[PDB]
Amino acid sequence: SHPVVTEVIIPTWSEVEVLMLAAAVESNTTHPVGKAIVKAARARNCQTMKAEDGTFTEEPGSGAVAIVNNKRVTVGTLEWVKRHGATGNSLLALAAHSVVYIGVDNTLAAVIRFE
Ligand SMILES: [N+]
Repeated sequence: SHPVVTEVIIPTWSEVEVLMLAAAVESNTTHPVGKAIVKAARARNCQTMKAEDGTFTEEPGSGAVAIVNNKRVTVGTLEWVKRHGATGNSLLALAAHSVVYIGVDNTLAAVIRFE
């Protein structure tokens, strides 16, 4: 019903950094999963990372991407983040079992689980 971030799994970026990078991509989304990332990532005490103007790109049902502080940050299916250059990690998927995957440049950075 109401998606909430429950777990951030990391295989370098911390759990909170992954949330903040993904939220920068997802900042203006109306999609409930993206809004859940944004909510979880709010940090009133931090200099908010922002996507570069005009770089947000999305293919509905597959994922989104933007440049955040000079990094290509992807948020979406495993196929989406691999297509954008991340190398796979079978353990990350197994550790996770909705879910989204996070790529940062050529790195598969994280998986986020929602309940
Ligand atoms: N970061």
